[PDB]
Amino acid sequence: HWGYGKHNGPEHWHKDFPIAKGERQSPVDIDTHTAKYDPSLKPLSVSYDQATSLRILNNGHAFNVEFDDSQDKAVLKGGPLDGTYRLIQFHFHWGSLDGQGSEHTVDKKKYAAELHLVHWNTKYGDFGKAVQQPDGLAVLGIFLKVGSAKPGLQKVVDVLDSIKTKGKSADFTNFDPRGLLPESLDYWTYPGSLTTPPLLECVTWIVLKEPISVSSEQVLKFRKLNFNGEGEPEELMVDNWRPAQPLKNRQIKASFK
Ligand SMILES: Nc1ncnc2c1ncn2CC(=O)NCCc1ccc(S(N)(=O)=O)cc1
Ligand SMILES: [Zn+2]
Repeated sequence: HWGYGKHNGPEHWHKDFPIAKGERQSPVDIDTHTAKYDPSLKPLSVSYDQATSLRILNNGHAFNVEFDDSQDKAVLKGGPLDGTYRLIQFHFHWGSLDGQGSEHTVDKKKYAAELHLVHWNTKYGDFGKAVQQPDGLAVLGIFLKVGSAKPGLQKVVDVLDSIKTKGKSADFTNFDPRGLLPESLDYWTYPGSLTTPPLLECVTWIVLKEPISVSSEQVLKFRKLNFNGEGEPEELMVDNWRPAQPLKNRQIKASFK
């Protein structure tokens, strides 16, 4: 099965998922001088006040905080998007060292980790239909740098002990994802894909310019998670990121100058 090791990592994925070499793969490097300011872009509308978190799961590749997406409770609208996109889950990708871990890069700079808030287009009825559509998903990406602690992240950090290994889950209600956002909603946007198998080309990427800061202690606790299941040889869950892919026939647009 696919993973992030020497023998099953990103350089191998194309053999089972040929779209890995496709025309709109993610992540990409964001070249800040060649992204174009687009004044037609509308401001992002992040409406998370009625968010209903349910559960946190270690799925063997990252951990997901899952939300009730059976009504319009936590939605993303505006920006490049047409329609309403519902929040279904968020997760992170991170490194073994503070100098790496993000999937997107900015002028080839790597951040310590990257947060993905995953949303799907309600006109397609459910998430499984949406991933089959070129405008099915909107993923809001937020860079993490190491510095001061992020208070809104600590509730996540404190439950990781209970989901150390693949397949473990825990109740995770009443979490407010607004605590994970930076001050500014300035962003870059481009059409891309899921960054793990099945690598489907269904995502409008919205990557915020402003990183959030997290503490050394917070990211260290990410790195104590396990890729393996309970009773299997311990392999630390680190460096679960795909590197930058060719931009091909795409232009990255900026909401700001
Ligand atoms: N009908 C279908 N066919 C095939 N698979 C289906 C499916 N229904 C569900 N699934 C699983 C799937 O696709 N899950 C995608 C999970 C995911 C990966 C990466 C990101 S990320 N890193 O891009 O944010 C965000 C989300
Ligand atoms: Zn992701």
